[PDB]
Amino acid sequence: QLIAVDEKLDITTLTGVPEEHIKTRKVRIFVPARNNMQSGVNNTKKWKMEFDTRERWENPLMG
Amino acid sequence: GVRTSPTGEKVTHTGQAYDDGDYRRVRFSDRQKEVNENFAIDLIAEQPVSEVGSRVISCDGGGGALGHPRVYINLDKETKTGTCGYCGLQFRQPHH
Amino acid sequence: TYKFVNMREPSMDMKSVTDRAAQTLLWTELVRGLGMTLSYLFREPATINYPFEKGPLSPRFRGEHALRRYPSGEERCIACKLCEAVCPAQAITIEAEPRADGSRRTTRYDIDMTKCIYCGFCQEACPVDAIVEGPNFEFSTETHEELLYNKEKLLNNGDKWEAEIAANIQADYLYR
Amino acid sequence: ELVQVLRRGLQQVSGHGGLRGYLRVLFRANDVRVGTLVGEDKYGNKYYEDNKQFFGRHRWVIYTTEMNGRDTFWDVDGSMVPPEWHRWLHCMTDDPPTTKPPTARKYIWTNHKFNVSGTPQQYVPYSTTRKKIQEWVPPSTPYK
Amino acid sequence: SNLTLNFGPQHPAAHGVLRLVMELSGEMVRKCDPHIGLLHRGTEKLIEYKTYLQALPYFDRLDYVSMMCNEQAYSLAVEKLLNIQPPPRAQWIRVLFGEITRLLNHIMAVTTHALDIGAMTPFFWMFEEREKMFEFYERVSGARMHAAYIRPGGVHQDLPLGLLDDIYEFSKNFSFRIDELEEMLTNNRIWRNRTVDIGVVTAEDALNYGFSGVMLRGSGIQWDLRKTQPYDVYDQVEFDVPIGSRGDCYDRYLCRVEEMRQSLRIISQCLNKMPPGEIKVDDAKVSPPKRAEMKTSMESLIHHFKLYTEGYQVPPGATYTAIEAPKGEFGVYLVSDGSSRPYRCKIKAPGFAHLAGLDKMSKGHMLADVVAIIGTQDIVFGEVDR
Amino acid sequence: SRGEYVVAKLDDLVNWARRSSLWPMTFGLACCAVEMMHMAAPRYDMDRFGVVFRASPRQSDVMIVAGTLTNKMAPALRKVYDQMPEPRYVVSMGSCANGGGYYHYSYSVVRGCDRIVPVDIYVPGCPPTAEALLYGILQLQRKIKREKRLRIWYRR
Amino acid sequence: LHHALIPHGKGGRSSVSGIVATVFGATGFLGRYVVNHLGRMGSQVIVPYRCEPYDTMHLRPMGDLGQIIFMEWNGKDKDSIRKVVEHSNVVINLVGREWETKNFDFEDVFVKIPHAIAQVSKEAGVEKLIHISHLNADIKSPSRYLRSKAVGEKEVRAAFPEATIIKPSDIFGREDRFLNYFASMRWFGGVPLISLGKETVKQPVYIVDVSKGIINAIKDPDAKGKTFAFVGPNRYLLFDLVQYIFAVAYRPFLPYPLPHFAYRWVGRLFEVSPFEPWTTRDKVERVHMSDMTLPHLPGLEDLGIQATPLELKAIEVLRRHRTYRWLTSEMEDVKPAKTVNI
Amino acid sequence: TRPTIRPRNDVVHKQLSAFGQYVAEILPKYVQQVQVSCFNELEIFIHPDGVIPVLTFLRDHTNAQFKSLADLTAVDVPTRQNRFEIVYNLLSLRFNSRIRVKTYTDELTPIESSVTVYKAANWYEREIWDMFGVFFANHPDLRRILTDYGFEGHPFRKDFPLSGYVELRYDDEVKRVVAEPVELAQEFRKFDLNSPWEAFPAYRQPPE
Amino acid sequence: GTSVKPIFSRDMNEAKRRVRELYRAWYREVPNTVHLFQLDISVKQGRDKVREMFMKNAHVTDPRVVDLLVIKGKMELEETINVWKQRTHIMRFFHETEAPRPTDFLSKFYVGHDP
Ligand SMILES: CCCCCCCCCCCCCCCCC[C@@H](O)O[C@H](CO[C@H](O)CCCCCCCCCCCCCCC)COP(=O)(O)OCC[N+](C)(C)C
Ligand SMILES: NC(=O)C1=CN([C@@H]2O[C@H](COP(=O)(O)OP(=O)(O)OC[C@H]3O[C@@H](n4cnc5c(N)ncnc54)[C@H](OP(=O)(O)O)[C@@H]3O)[C@@H](O)[C@H]2O)C=CC1
Ligand code: SF4
Ligand code: SF4
Ligand code: SF4
Ligand SMILES: [Zn+2]
Repeated sequence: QLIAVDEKLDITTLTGVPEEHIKTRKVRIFVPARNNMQSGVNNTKKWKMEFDTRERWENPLMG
Repeated sequence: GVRTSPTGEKVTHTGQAYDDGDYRRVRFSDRQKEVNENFAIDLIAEQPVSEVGSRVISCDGGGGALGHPRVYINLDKETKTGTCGYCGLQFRQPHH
Repeated sequence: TYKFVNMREPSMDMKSVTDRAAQTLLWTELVRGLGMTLSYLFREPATINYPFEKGPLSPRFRGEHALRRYPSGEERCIACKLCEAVCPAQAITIEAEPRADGSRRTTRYDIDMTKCIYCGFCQEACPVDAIVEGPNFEFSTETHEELLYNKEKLLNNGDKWEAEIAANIQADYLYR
Repeated sequence: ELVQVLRRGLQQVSGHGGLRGYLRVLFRANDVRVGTLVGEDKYGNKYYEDNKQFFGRHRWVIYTTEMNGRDTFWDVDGSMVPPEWHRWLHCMTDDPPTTKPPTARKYIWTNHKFNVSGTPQQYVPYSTTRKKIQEWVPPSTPYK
Repeated sequence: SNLTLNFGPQHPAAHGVLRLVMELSGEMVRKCDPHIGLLHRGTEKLIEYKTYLQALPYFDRLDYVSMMCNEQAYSLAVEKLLNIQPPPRAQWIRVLFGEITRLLNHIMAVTTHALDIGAMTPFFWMFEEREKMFEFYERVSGARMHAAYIRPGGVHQDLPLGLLDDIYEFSKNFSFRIDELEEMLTNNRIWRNRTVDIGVVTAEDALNYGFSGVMLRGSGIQWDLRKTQPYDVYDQVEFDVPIGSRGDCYDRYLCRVEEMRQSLRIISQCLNKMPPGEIKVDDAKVSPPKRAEMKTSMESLIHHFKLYTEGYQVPPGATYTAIEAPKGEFGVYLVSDGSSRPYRCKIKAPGFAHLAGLDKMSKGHMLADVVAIIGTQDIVFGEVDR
Repeated sequence: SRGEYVVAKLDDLVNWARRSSLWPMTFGLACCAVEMMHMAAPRYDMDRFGVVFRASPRQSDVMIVAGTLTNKMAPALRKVYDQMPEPRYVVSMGSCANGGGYYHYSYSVVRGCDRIVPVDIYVPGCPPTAEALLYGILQLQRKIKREKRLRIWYRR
Repeated sequence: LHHALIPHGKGGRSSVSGIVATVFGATGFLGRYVVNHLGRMGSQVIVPYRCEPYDTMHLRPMGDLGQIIFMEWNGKDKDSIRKVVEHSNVVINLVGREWETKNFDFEDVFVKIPHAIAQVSKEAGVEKLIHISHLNADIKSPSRYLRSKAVGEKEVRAAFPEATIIKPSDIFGREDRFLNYFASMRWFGGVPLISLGKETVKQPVYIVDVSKGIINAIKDPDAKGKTFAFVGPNRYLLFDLVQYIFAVAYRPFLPYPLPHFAYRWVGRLFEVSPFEPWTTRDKVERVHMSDMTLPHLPGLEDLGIQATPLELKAIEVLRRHRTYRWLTSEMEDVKPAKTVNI
Repeated sequence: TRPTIRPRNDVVHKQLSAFGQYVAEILPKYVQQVQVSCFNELEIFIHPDGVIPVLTFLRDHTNAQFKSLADLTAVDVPTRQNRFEIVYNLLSLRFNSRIRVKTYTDELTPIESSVTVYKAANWYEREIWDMFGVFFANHPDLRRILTDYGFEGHPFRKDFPLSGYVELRYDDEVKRVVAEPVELAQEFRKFDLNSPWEAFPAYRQPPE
Repeated sequence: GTSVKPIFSRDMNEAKRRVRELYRAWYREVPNTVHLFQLDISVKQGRDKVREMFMKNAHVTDPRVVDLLVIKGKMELEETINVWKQRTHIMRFFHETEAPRPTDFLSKFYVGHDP
């Protein structure tokens, strides 16, 4: 038998992601732009979801 | 073609050398810095320019299949030699 | 087509029962095993006298990496980054720029030998036989940092092992 | 037959340069076999062959007692073999560098070096690239 | 209250990374609970980030006792998805080295089982033959175990000019080594007492519990993938399938010894019937061209570039490809989405199902019996844990 | 001096006894242990160097980390290392134990066993050959020969 | 700030903290904790060592690749000091011994070596210097240890005027000589105490608190030329403290009074050991001396450190000294000791 | 077309199509689709409520006799409302055949455990729960099998990062192994390998 | 009816009762965990940690999510009781080694770029 949950879907507590990477993250949903160097359009069919760029630094060893 | 930095550190062929105030030199204390002594730019500069009697020459780096992909060099400019894009060897037509 | 491995029953002859009883009481199979061990004791051992003797190898052997040169002394590498793209372990890091003479040459060529799986895909991908897997295998270090190779170390390895690398390549490039 | 193997042992003792040489090779290499001298190294290593031993014991090297800077009477290791004899000794080829010398190049090391780990000559990694971002330099003159 | 014991991971009989939680009444084993994942490396997720060529060495490292067989299974799956066919000489080379790999794995399994039970001597006798086969591997590829020789279009390189003779020399002598092993173990009453009627599994329980390979054939089930669903050239070689009668450790030991003999037979047949020709598919959009062509031909250079940077694309689809690996049925469920990277790769290893049934086989047995049962299942945890 | 000569001789004797009797723990994780098994095989015969495997960590002098170290296994490796009586040594065998190797970016793999235990010798390869591991073991012996415990104690 | 030293990352193992620290005496009790804290944030740590390199193995897993560099040094050689402090912006001095060897006395490890370190660091361009003294250091104490401590403290201040001086008191931890010292005298039947330990007051401090205070003083701009006292939150009588120590270890406590001269004589007898002495006359003097109270000095709470009471950390040190019967006993079962607080 | 192209087998294709029609006819209540691939593999897509019936049929019917469970696994497709896809691979020794049964579920809907039909499923289902978080109802012992103790999250999900969230190291202050937020000396270098040109015209999708 | 089937509970009341059962089991287990694992924490500290872990998911309103959370908590307790976990796993709940990340704007601005 069915129980008729009428709430908003929220699986946040089940994914095991740290709360820092849930509340302070901003995602971008977009169709990627065509690479202007080529005329092919096969990479502009699907939607992509990506995350905001964070800090990258240089390793003290090997750089 | 190694040269010495003002701090006394050997300079690599890429030109890298830590400055005087750089703490990262401490990794070379009680040890050494690895610098390759044979500089490819200086070594390729010693090769004589090859005189050929054709407008277009071919280069594969020598050794046949043991070299690089075969390419064709135009030699129509008289003020500059033709350089291989893989090997660095220089070719020219008889001038003067 | 199949065969049975353990579907044999033994004869019930009086003499056969006697042999089985003698085997049970006098341990003939165990004597046979002792005889096998004794025969092995008098054979010549297979041990080799390392390090004065070495195990056999092949020209195809994959070991410590090296960067090679043309006979003129110019580096073979042209920074196409095919080895970097093919590396299954992402163990290669490459940075390049136009050289002072305009040649297309690397400024950084790093191989993390603690990431490398020694598959040899890099030397198969390389179009100019620049990066190779050498014949050396005795290069254990005392620290982790010594196994993070940069371009200077790899060029030194090439200069050190070229006399053997070139000869190994000569014997196998017709299979490639 | 037993007297023949005893004679062979006595011949092994005699052929190493007397009792002193026999003891030296016995305590250094843990082996007293005698083979034909294939060649002598630039650094003092000697390379011997004997085709009657089985595959793996038919080629060997007696290492030098004095490599680049260290005393290798007791402390020897496989990294002391130069690359040409490295190819011969590991059975990658049947041709010794004495009969089939390698090609000469101006950039090839004229002096082989062993594994220098744990010594002041060890390799230390570093970034070979130049600085990416250049910072603004304030003027040396006062502004007011 | 029963005694609770940690068996492994640091235990000689634990095969490295097994944590067997055992509940014992005295020395009787009341319950076995295998904790695994101590060698879980997340191989499938990593494969999802590589191209099809880049994912091949993972299959080498899966079952590190049977390397060419894992390569062959992955290659067969990718070839089925690509709708290409390897050349005949490549198929004969694949079957030859698969039989050599079967010999290597069976040596390892039998000798380690004997060492666990207590017979320490045949291990040293047979690991010299293992060393010679490692030499064959290294001569053909340059690596003693992790060859990556078998590729999804054929094989990487051709055999060196003197390899077949050396393989024949090894094979004409390996039978006496098997004979010495059997003299050591087959009729020994201590060995039989340790193995007879130990870990007995019925045919129906073996089928339901997902068993395969020897674990099936020891119970009398007449099944073998090389006979029922042959893949490379196995329909052109004649060999016999050993069948057990009692379903215990002794029958499985006998089956493995006879399978070594049959692998020798197949190796002889492959040596005689090796054909000439090319070694990889003559399709430069899948297999790389030769180095001489790449340095002379524009198309060859372009295809070399694109194959070693992006890789070939595989048409969208999903396949399940299984082979008779030396440890059982080794399978790959491979899902492609039209790209040059696999969408999903699920690895089916016989060790997973065989270890999931260790508790069933160990009922009413002692600690040493459980050691024997672990030995008889031929478990390598690289494939169990993935 | 006279005391320094005596402590030097005692140092030599102790180092020789320690390096000539190296007992590794019977400990292996993955593919590399197989090559380790080939070092005990008749061709190389590590026994002839004074090297024998012993199961109990209390009766071991060296630990060889031969294989991948996962996050699940790391506490067990640390535990069996801590129960080793001193002096003790660690040899890292292969890329996975060295720095993670082919699984360096995995979620469940420790990026190098030197994050868990201190390491004396790093043997590179995937897997290192039995000759490479033999070279590493002899290098560890040469390192043990170089240690000066009583000389340093006498100069305190 | 020399761009190569600009902090980067989230303060983890692979981050850059901007600290290049030469830690003298890093192979000691406090040195391991200091190096651990420095390597946690991703600092370049330079370890000068004079012992056998084996005795430094435990310091190797404490930093990322290349972040811990071990160099040999000699205490009496200033060239070695210059070599090890040339490229550092912080120098920490943790050199010290609780006994005098035939090569180094109390004024060699507490006056000469600290002064040489401070002078070479000042002339090598080092920006920050951290020097560890004792809380009870003064030039008129019966203990030569503390007199040398005070002389060396003032000499270090003279050589490096903007140095940070930290004066802890009886650090307790897993590898200490405070709790372990009192727990180990159970093997002598009774516990000898001067005047039954009823006229001595101790204020021990947690080792982690001291290491955190040192790390915080490194990155505190205002702590350039100040002097800190690192003491615990509670002051105990010596008798009560030892009784609590034996109660946590679950050992029978049989104290007895011993006159000062007899205890000094047993200390002199134990001093003859060519190895590390079990106890010395100086150790006896320091054990039975009350802790000074210096309220005018800044403390741990001025560096943001809340001192951890002994009650929450005594079990982690004293559980090793229990027998199998009492090995699993919990922490709150031992009835915390009486405190002489104000 | 002979040398480099994999040959076809129409007989097996016809047999598999006939048996797929047979199975669809016998079980109309649960069977939603039947397919045969170009390399002769039979696939049956069923409603999630038919896991126990269909499998039982395929194991016990005289004409099916799919006695062996070769493999059971899940596939994560985030773009679908029912995120997870459950795949059963079965082998019939009597008829020398292989079949595949596929169903679907999401993060909150349990799937009925098939341990009663196949014992081999017991671990596989556990693995699915460990790697994807799909709950199996009426499982005799459902717990983590592959991941570390106390591991949070399900790694085989597509939104789970490759290197995870935490990493392990030994800490000497606490004298034990500790977990910290993950930090990488070298970040994994993502490669954009897809070509901007179509490869297979036969699989082109309508342009909406 | 939204066409959703339950795991165990049909409404929030049954889910709450299951939560209370799991909480009781954890509260009873805490002293045994402290004794067996030889932890240097008090029973009160462990019980407060259990309370914090339970309150971290106090905002859930879906009975299915509460059911899955209770199932995961039951597996965690079963891991703890059978000594499958080690002291390291149990002490990972406390983050003793991790340096506390400041939460106010100025400290975040001083240390770096992360919000
Ligand atoms: C009295 C009870 C306590 C002491 C017990 C002593 C028992 C007898 C002593 C044992 C004698 C053996 C020691 C010397 C053997 C070394 C052999 C030689 O080859 O060593 C070389 C170097 O010599 C050693 O360094 C010297 C070790 C001992 C130095 C002097 C001995 C001092 C003995 C004094 C004992 C008195 C104590 C009294 C206590 C009351 C280097 O060899 P090495 O290369 O590595 O190994 C071979 C590998 N190969 C193949 C590459 C060659
Ligand atoms: N522990 C305590 O109760 C408190 C400590 N004190 C002070 O705190 C400092 C560190 O304390 P702690 O860690 O416990 O002391 P330790 O005895 O544990 O370690 C002393 C360190 O100093 C080095 N060292 C000692 N003597 C010399 C020397 N002659 N030459 C070179 N190095 C030497 C040691 O190196 P090596 O291992 O090679 O000998 C060692 O690394 C010390 O200066 C001490 O005086 C302050 C109040 C009390
Ligand atoms: S051998 Fe393989 S893993 Fe190593 S650098 Fe080359 S491609 Fe990468
Ligand atoms: S080594 Fe070869 S493949 Fe790699 S960048 Fe250089 S030329 Fe290209
Ligand atoms: S280094 Fe290679 S062979 Fe060794 S355990 Fe890791 S993957 Fe296996
Ligand atoms: Zn050219």
